Parts: sequence; C-alpha cells; structure tokens
Amino acid sequence: GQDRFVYTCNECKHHVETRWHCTVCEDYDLCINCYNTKSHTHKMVKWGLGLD
Ligand SMILES: [Zn+2]
Ligand SMILES: [Zn+2]
Repeated sequence: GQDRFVYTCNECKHHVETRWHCTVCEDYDLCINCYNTKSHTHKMVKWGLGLD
C-alpha cells in the first residue's frame, strides 16, 4: 500500500511513513522492524520519508 508520504506494513496491516516493499508480491509491505525480523528475502524496493 502507498500514499505520497504514507505506506503500510503488510505484517502489522497498519500505516508506516517508511516501508520495505515486495516487487514480487502484490505491493506487499513491511515496516523496518518487520523487515528486520520477518526476513522477507524477495526482490523488494524501499520508500522512506521519516525513519529510513
Ligand atoms: Zn514478498
Ligand atoms: Zn511491521
């Protein structure tokens, strides 16, 4: 999910201002903490606006 400065963590299914985003999955996302632990190993991108 995305907005011009908002995003989601598809692991929290809550909003984030900075996400890791799977370009494999259908616009799947992870906040920093989830990316750091949930070990999503796929071809991603990152969009960030506050806590990169
Ligand atoms: Zn993925
Ligand atoms: Zn998360």
